[PDB]
Amino acid sequence: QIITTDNTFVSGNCDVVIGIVNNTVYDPLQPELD
Amino acid sequence: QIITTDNTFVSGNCDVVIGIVNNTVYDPLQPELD
Ligand SMILES: *[C@@H]1O[C@H](CO)[C@@H](O)[C@H](O)[C@H]1NC(C)=O
Ligand SMILES: *[C@@H]1O[C@H](CO)[C@@H](O)[C@H](O)[C@H]1NC(C)=O
Repeated sequence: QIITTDNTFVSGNCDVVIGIVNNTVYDPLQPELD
Repeated sequence: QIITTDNTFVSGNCDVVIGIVNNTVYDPLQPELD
């Protein structure tokens, strides 16, 4: 699946996780631009 | 319940999916953006 807010949830800042990596997390609302 | 994008997930087109029937699916964002 494409990585977005739909299939992921946030928890804390990034320095507390060992082995964390970076990648885009698209928000479907942005293209809508309602 | 009324079929909406929140309670339904999607995977693939409805050609090879056996028995699929076409029905309206309403996105809650569109009425709010009207
Ligand atoms: C993710 O990006 C932040 C900010 O650009 C950076 O500080 C961090 O090192 C990056 N993490 C990885 C795993 O590349
Ligand atoms: C449902 O059953 C009928 C009667 O056995 C059959 O003609 C039809 O093809 C079946 N539909 C599916 C999608 O299997």
